[PDB]
Amino acid sequence: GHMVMSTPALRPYLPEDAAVTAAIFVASIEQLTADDYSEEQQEAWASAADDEAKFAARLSGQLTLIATLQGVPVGFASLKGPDHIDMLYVHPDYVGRDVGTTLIDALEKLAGARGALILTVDASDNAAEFFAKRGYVAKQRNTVSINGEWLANTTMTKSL
Ligand SMILES: CC(=O)SCCNC(=O)CCNC(=O)[C@H](O)C(C)(C)COP(=O)(O)OP(=O)(O)OC[C@H]1O[C@@H](n2cnc3c(N)ncnc32)[C@H](O)[C@@H]1OP(=O)(O)O
Repeated sequence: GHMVMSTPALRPYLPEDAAVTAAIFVASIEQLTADDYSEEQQEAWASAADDEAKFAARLSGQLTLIATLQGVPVGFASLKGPDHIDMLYVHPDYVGRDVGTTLIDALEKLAGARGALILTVDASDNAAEFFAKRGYVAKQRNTVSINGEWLANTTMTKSL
């Protein structure tokens, strides 16, 4: 037997959500990535929320959904263009609750409804297994340069 999770509510990202989104993003990175990323890597990755206008522009100019529980934002994800999973960040206090899964299902429905046949994500090493269990297949190991740091990830694709 297994526990049955509730599905969180999802709503589009609003300009007023700028700060809570940046807060979920940095807390998710700090607290959930230690086994695959060193102190300095995590700091460069998180530092993206530093440029507030540009962090908010990336969100507002993409298809960005916010997961809520009791109306409190606990996670968000972002589709870029037709077929890129650009962002997936669940607050560290709310992981293991099918928030990530709910968010990603919404992005795949949204992307299918836009023509896309092959969804793609550059998955962080800690989220690699998560994506693989949902039919994403590792295609290419990469390094990304972020704020003067190098961080590994893997391009993984899913047929819709
Ligand atoms: C492009 C990008 O943005 S990639 C970068 C991705 N982001 C990050 O790495 C930031 C740090 N990480 C995170 O924020 C999160 O760990 C995420 C986003 C990867 C996933 O968020 P979560 O809400 O924990 O995902 P969710 O709960 O749907 O599933 C995670 C696991 O918990 C499990 N789970 C869910 N509910 C339960 C439960 N009641 N009992 C046991 N296990 C459970 C799922 O089976 C799943 O297993 P898997 O890892 O084998 O797939």
